[PDB]
Amino acid sequence: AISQERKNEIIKEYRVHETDTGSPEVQIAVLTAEINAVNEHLRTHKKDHHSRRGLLKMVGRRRHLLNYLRSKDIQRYRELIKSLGIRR
Amino acid sequence: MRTYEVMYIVRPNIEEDAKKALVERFNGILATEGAEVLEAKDWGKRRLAYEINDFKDGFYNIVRVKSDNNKATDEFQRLAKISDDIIRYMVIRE
Amino acid sequence: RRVKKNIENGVAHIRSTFNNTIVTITDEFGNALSWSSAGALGFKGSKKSTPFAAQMASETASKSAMEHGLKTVEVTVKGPGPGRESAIRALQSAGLEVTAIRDVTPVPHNGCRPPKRR
Amino acid sequence: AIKKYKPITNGRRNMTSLDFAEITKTTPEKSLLKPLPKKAGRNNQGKLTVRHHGGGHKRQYRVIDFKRNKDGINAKVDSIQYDPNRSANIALVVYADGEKRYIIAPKGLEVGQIVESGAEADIKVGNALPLQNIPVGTVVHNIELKPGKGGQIARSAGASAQVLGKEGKYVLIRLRSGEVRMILSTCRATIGQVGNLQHELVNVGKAGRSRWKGIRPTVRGSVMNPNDHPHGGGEGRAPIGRPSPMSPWGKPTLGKKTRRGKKSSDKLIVRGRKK
Amino acid sequence: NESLEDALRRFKRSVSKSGTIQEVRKREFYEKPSVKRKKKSEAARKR
Amino acid sequence: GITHIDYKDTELLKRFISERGKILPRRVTGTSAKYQRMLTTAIKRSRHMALLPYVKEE
RNA sequence: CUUGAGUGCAGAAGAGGAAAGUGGAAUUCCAUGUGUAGCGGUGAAAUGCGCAGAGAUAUGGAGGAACACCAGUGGCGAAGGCGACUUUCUGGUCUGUAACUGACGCUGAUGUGCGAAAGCGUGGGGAUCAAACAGGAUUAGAUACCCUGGUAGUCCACGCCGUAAACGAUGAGUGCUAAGUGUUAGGGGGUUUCCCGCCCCUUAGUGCUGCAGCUAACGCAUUAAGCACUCCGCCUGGGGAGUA
Repeated sequence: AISQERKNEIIKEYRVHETDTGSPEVQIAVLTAEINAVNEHLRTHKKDHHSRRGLLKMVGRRRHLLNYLRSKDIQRYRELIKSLGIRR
Repeated sequence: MRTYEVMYIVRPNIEEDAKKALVERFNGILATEGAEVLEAKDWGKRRLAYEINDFKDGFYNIVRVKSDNNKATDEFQRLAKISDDIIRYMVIRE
Repeated sequence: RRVKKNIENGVAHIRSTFNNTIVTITDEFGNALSWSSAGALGFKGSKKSTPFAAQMASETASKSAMEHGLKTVEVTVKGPGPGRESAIRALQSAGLEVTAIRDVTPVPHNGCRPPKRR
Repeated sequence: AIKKYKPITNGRRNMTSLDFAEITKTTPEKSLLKPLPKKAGRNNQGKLTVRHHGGGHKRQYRVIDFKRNKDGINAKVDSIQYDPNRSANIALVVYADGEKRYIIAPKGLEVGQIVESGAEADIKVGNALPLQNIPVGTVVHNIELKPGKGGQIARSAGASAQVLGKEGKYVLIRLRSGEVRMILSTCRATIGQVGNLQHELVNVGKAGRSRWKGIRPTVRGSVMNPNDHPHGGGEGRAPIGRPSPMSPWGKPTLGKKTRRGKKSSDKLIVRGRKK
Repeated sequence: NESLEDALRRFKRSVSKSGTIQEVRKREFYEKPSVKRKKKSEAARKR
Repeated sequence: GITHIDYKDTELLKRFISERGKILPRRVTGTSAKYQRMLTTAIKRSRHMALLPYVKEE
């Protein structure tokens, strides 16, 4: 969904500074978990009109942020495409 | 974790002994999963505005139970169909 | 009985569509005693619709209702028609002692699909 | 699952099959088997009586404890398995006791599950019991008619019975055949529809399969020379002239009944439609 | 001692006040779900 | 304020229905719209447990 | 670097969706009872039903549908569309805060997916309604209007089809440009002994009236058809023809 507990949990591992709420590694991580959970939601519920809409938008947003990242730094970029294991 | 209210309604024509056994049985159903039976009540012998099956009035009954979201209805509103004495029911949240 | 069921509070069923109105009086439950229809009073077509035809069926069966004997009588009303206020004015003069009048002409709850045309 | 074999030749075109992901094991027991011959439609005398049976694959018999006599005791399933003798799959059991007895496969019965056969048993699949202790609106099978004979009805592939109401005795049912019969209130029964449901939705594909079973070819009547069949004869093709389309021993086919009005079931049946 | 015509009047607002007339008026023949809202989008300024 | 209903305020339910079994709308109440939305739900939930009827025309 | 965008923090509402589960009326039918002679429908009639006892009345049962009043020029939705209730899952939106990132943005060919009703297929169910259809009546004539009935279908799941007056006949985004009046979700201030009463301000949406300006004219006018910018798509007399 997720809980605000796990929401405030994951940031701990992937925040660069403890005040952080941006630092998009945050955003793509949280959102990554969400798109997974909604993926199997959508599995058991094969049809929803809103749901996959939300997924596609989450995704295009995600990759946008990711392109800002690889635009900025690459050592990170590698670091977390092999932490979260995404985009081959 | 969530606050699930709940109702049940039985006939007035049963002997009370059935009502007792069904109470203890019933809440026994609810709290066993890890749900936390919280607050019971007998709203009382109450006249209806509607004849359910052939009757006039009956026993309105309330209990309340707080739990995580996947423990109570799963067996409650199955047995509700099974129990001859049980008439109607209803479940809500906060 | 079962022809001569004798009471003192039956009930009067009435309906008035836009082509006809009929009437019939029974006991509380009830079970039949008598009726009348404007098509049985000789009338036809529009005349089945009149308040006047409602009065005459109301009386002409009401007398058969005091056959076995009855004074009080309650009302049922279906069928919004024009005779549903002249028929009653007839009925008080019929010599009866009515207690209640409750309209039941059911408005359902979005259940069934009516005819289309027109 | 059913499956589209694609055409490579002209005898795999329109055909289908099962796919058999409803099964754990391939090989059955040694112990509960019983051999079986095929008589192929003919009496003790030797005489054929029924036409177009015969000519199959070898097979065997596999016992079932329909009665579920041992009651109250629990058990489980250890496996699902094919049975050629019937359309529907079947499910093994290992009692907590230790015996082993094949029984039917309902819809959605999975390994590790448990079951009983007692009137104390509350309504779940397979838990057999006397029907008296059941509500209305419960799909059930392997029904008795007389008690203790072993269940008989709704035993086919897929769907099954449905209970409609109750006198204290007898007790009613609505059936696959759209009709109704009052039943003893104390008869044993089970819960749940039967398993395999697509057994109808095979397209056999060709004629050899039907022989593999076995079945074997039938013949019409509008070709037979007239000694054998009424519809026979007639030069050119045969527009049948005699009404009441007969059967090869007379006794017509179409419309006409065979249910006789003198059976002891005179008063049990109601609302008979699918015959 | 409320005359049966006065009862006919109490009944007359019993019927006129429960709207027992205009719903049968409204349900007597089919209405497409769009036309009762052209109906109310033209009653949307009359009122 | 601030929770509704469920069955507990009959001297507001009865204030907000007619004799017959129907609803008195927003206008004769003139109440707010969010309580209208909550309350109507509470009515239906209270009729389904038969605390009061769908039509009292008797 | 933050004023753009976005995440956070605290809040708010919602016929938002998909699966599941109950409930009541109401029609049709059936059983039973009462009980006699018409019911039904019409511009006026007949077709139809009726002594095998109809219709009416009354109890009970069946099962399919759609979920009355609330309901609002009300809301939600990107668009189609979304109105019995409850449950499970889930997305989306607005406010105020802001400490975080630090311009990450707009458009978007190609491409890709959603998509009214009708319809096709595998099945299922099938109460009402009614193309087609049968019949009466009407008509100079009536294959039609009108009356009587009745199939497909309407209904569920799964698939397909991919159109419409799919309309605000107004492409997406950014920003400025007089007012006044309402309704919806919020926020903030004041008053009030407590604002529940009320006043004031503001955001967002939502309607109504109307300056400037525009307009061929109708008319739009802070939800622009004004003023300017960026991107896409579209038009070049009509017919032939959205046809080969």
